[PDB]
Amino acid sequence: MEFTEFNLNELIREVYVLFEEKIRKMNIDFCFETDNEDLRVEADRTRIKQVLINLVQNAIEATGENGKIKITSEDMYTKVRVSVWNSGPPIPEELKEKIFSPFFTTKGTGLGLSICRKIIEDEHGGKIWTENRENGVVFIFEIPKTP
Repeated sequence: MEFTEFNLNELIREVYVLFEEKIRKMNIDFCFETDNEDLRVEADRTRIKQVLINLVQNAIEATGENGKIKITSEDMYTKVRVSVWNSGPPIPEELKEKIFSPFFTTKGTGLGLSICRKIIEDEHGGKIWTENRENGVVFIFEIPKTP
């Protein structure tokens, strides 16, 4: 694929801008925090953008009107971490892994998470997971700072 080194936080801002009207519309309380303004990562920018768009879209759909979304990005030395949290329904415990299967659907293509897992784990050698937190759900991914 096509790896470059870029400021991950500029990418997150780009994705926020794409969804700003929708977030505003829905009176969603959106927060983005980082612990390093220039959060440099070597990655396929287009592919990481796709992951972010998917996670943000899912967060907006799940949280609903007057909902809450928080994105955090963190520089951890040999890796960077992005967490996307929304208030909303929890992932059932029995579905914690299954929601990442390409065969997971809802009523109908799935939540995009199988391709997010492919991008994060297969394409970038990272990790992606979910936890139920604070009356909602976080999706977390980590990618190594360099392949």
